[PDB]
Amino acid sequence: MERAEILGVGTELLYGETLDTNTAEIARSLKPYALKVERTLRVADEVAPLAREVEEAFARARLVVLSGGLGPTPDDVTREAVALALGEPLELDEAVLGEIEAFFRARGRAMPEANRKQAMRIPSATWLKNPRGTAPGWWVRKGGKDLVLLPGPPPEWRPMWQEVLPRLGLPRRPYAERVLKTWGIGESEIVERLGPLFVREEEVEVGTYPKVHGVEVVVRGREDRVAELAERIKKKLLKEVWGEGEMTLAEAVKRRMEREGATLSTMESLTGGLLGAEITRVPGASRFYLGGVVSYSVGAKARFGVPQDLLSRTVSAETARAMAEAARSLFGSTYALATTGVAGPDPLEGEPPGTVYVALAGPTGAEVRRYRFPGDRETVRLRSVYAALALLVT
Amino acid sequence: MERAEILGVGTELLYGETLDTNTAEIARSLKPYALKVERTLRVADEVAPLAREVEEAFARARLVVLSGGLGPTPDDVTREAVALALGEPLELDEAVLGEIEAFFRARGRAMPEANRKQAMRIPSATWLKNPRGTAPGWWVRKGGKDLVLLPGPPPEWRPMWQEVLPRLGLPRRPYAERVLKTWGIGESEIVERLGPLFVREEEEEVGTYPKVHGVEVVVRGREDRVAELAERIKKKLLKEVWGEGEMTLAEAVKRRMEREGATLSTMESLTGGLLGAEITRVPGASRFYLGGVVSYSVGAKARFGVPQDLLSRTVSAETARAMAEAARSLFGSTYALATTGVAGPDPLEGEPPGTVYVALAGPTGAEVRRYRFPGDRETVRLRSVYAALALLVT
Ligand SMILES: Nc1ncnc2c1ncn2[C@@H]1O[C@H](COP(=O)(O)OP(=O)(O)OP(=O)(O)O)[C@@H](O)[C@H]1O
Ligand SMILES: Nc1ncnc2c1ncn2[C@@H]1O[C@H](COP(=O)(O)OP(=O)(O)OP(=O)(O)O)[C@@H](O)[C@H]1O
Ligand SMILES: [Mg+2]
Ligand code: NA
Ligand code: NA
Repeated sequence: MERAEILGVGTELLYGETLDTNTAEIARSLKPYALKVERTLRVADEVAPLAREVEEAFARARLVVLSGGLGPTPDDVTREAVALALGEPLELDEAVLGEIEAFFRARGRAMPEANRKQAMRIPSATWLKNPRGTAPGWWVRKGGKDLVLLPGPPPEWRPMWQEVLPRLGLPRRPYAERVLKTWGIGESEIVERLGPLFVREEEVEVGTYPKVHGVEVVVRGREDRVAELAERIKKKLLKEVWGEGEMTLAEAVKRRMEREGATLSTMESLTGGLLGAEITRVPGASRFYLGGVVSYSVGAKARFGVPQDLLSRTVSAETARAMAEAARSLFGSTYALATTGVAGPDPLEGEPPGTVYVALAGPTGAEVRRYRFPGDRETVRLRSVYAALALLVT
Repeated sequence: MERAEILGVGTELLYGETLDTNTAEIARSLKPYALKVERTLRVADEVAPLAREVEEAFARARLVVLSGGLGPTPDDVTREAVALALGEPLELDEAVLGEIEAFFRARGRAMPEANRKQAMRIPSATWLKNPRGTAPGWWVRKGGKDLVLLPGPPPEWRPMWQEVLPRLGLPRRPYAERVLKTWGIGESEIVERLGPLFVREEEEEVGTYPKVHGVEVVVRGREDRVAELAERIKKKLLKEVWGEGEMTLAEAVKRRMEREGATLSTMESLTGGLLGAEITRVPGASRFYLGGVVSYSVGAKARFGVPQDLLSRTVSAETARAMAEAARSLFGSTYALATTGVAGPDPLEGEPPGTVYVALAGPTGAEVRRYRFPGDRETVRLRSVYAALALLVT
């Protein structure tokens, strides 16, 4: 079985100033392919060391993938290094140069000269287009082998990689992942409900992963086994599974709103906007989402419809219902969501961090759910948002 | 300057099934020492591969630190591999085997037969006591070179490493690092601006790291050189620097509001709440942030005071200004921020994804800034949030 080598370029990665997720993500994406990954490197932004790593990786591998160091600064050296490692000169490509000048002209700026080095390639490199920045990628095919250069930021390289991967002509293996997402049920109760279906072999395995949007049950391994097995697991978890694969809670809400021809608004205290943020993450949200109020002070809550009588008692079911009713009547939406309670670090009104009420107000009346969430400030905020969305999809 | 290599061992670190923070925490602890860390590695639990990597590492390094693979399973193989790499045999240490039997008797159990291997050591190795788990570590001195084996889990290895590290006799140098956080200046421009101050020598180095919150400029190396080059660099870039070190934009905004005794509110369209969300990330936001609105429909935009004549050009500096001044009057706040623009993926009002206006209104007037962000929907939304916060800290 042939080897893939994966190097993430960046001095900041050595020290975790940025945590290297790229090498693991790229390794995860290679699972459907018969290549072995024996190691992954993080390498400093330095030519001679980087060139040596590349020279070695290339000699042993069917595929070498790199990330990072495709920028314009003296710390961007991946191209020089790869050129050194493969013993080819850098040549300026005038057409890509022009694409870079146009990118800057479009912003009413002059292209700084430094950028020229991004238009630079070796004779065996093909370009990988990067519409999301100035740093295009490389794809070198040489002696049966592939070497791909990718930009550091994920928002840049993910699409680039998606595009080039199938074309590499790597040998396939019938590997699958199925991710089933649940809400309102802990890991143990899941393992219990599954019983024997909770298998863990060389062929197929099943895991629980706790996440802020509920516990995921991940089935992986051989395609056919993942298929039969996940089918039975969804079966036995029919009540708690809200979605699969790339389905999110915000997207299940969008599909319910468009089915019903219904609208939504929000009123938020502890979440500070995050619940609006999360509804609007999904493209097409303006088809149903009218807007929201972040009522972060006592003046804001009164102004936008929460009774006076309730302003000194914000950690309460009564408050979360009043906020959801306030937003629904202000905006005129079919449905309205509200989040109130204690994020952390400090307790509030004699209640501890993680004490949260989420409310849904709709045509037939309001509902409130009390939660007691584990985690720090930002984790409690996150789980609150998902619990608010869950009032609509579970 | 001599090399330090750092290897994390475990197949699950390659795939990020477990997140490798060990190699980075080790690299950081090595800072006060005149060693160059050129790379960090993660390696599969496989004896022949790991051996070759230890061998290559040991050949080129003054220090080699391995993490993990010290358990009892057929997949814990670090000892064998070190053994093999250094051409020395594994020996049972009866005393350490005794300590391992005491560990299991303490829990009322017999030691399983697998745990035998945890007492193997090579002749060149002294023992490193693990008083929090079963596997002790090794310190190997040979050829004027050190090689340390450490357990995987951090509560085990951290006290072990902290103990052995000052004994290794590594050469010391006074280290510093300064982290300058800027907004509103591109990476190419930072280079040009800084000119000959963008040093990359052995003693001293200056690096740029793009983030969604702004380009970070990092100086690291010899202490006297770092303070000098950071103060001149900060002088060149004085307008664009909003924070140092751990500072986030939300925190800087917080510092300015408290400093002046001032309040803030927001009005958001394309960001959807993510501005309020980022502001309220920081404990004690309630002391200055009164709240905000998310004006995501045309009706909400009118309800909350975008002028009617602007409803068909929401993508404009005119509308941003008016959103800001409305939010201000609506909450009675000293200042207010607004965002408006095209998130993507679709154009709006004839303008392409990435076209964004942010605005700040205050007691002496308002100001607007326009951007053309190149990335996907989620990146545009996040760059916008930081673009707005930057208006208060320039
Ligand atoms: N391996 C990685 N894992 C996660 N994030 C990364 C990784 N590499 C880089 N990043 C993020 O992306 C930025 C990219 O840095 P780098 O300067 O290497 O990219 P580049 O290839 O030069 O491309 P660009 O000029 O497009 O940023 C880093 O500051 C970091 O925030
Ligand atoms: N590189 C790493 N970075 C951060 N955490 C790690 C790393 N490696 C391991 N861990 C943590 O500790 C565990 C490591 O298990 P591993 O088998 O590597 O340890 P070991 O040295 O064999 O000793 P033990 O038998 O006590 O696990 C992981 O499951 C994870 O919690
Ligand atoms: Mg770069
Ligand atoms: Na920040
Ligand atoms: Na807002």
